[PDB]
Amino acid sequence: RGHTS
Amino acid sequence: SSSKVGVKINEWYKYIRLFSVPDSEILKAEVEEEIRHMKHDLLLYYSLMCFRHQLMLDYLEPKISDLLEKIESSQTDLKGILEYYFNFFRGMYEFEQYEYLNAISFYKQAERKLSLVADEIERAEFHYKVAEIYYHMKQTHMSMHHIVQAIDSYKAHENYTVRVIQCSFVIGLNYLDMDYPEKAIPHFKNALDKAREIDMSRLIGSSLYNLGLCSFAEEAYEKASEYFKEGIRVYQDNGYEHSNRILDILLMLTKTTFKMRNHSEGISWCAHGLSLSKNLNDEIMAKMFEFIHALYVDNDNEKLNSILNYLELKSMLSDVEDLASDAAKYYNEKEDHKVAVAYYEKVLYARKQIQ
Repeated sequence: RGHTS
Repeated sequence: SSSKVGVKINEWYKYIRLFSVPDSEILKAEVEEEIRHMKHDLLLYYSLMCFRHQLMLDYLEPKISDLLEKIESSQTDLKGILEYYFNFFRGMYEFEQYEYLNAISFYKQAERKLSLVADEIERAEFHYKVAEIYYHMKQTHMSMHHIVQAIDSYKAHENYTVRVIQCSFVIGLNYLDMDYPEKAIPHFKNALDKAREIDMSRLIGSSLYNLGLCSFAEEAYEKASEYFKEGIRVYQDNGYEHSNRILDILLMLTKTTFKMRNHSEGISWCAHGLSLSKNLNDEIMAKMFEFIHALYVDNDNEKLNSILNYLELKSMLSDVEDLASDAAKYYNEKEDHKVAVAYYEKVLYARKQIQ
């Protein structure tokens, strides 16, 4: 997954 | 003066959502001085805020279980918006512990009492955290439904730049999950520019990482490795050497260097990530570096399926699909179409499970 911070 | 302190807890929450640390510490000290000479479940509200405050601190600079003990102690006969804060904050914590089933259960219980929430900003917080866990679960349509509500409320207000940058992350990442990288680059770039405005190193590195995911989707592997290298630099040059999310960047660089047929650098990068993952005690990210090693080094397929099953029992079917995509493509390029068939079938299984 990507960074949804 | 129980209402006076509950009002100050409300202000404490407001400064927490604004990412204003000095104000949050001021109001934590003010409230704590009131708790000593005070007449309720206000002590839970105070504890709930001490919990939320801790989540903000951990996010800004990387125990908590003692605060969970005071939260989980004597939660008999909950009602009102205190029950909402309870389920919402416990869901945020469960999300931070890779507990997706529990975090979704708590988020849905917080959703039932959402009409009790009057502040549009607080509802924007709920909508953003729900869209976040829905993107991680690749419920793309549901995540988009919540993220547009949240970002509209945030953008209507001022000084919520941090939360708006995270909303840009979620929006672009859902476009990327729909095979629209050129639609995701504008949002990630916009968030990057605003990330260097407030000089938020963590957000800058995360913007570099998401943009590198865009170059990875377009098979511009060099530009992806450039984003991944600079994101690793930004993370490990600004006090984020031991933040778990840096593994997501190292891991992508490990795929990218491996896809560029640079076997030696990929060997070193997979080693860097496996070691740091064991150091930060993250079994999830560790087994995901184990997949890339067992696939791109010694072609250990039983290990690949063991990891894929492990990742499924954690309800992380998204990462299951990504890894089976890596293996099916790699074995297809090596003319090993039998095992490439098997892993393409697992991509199909994961996609159906996500529905």
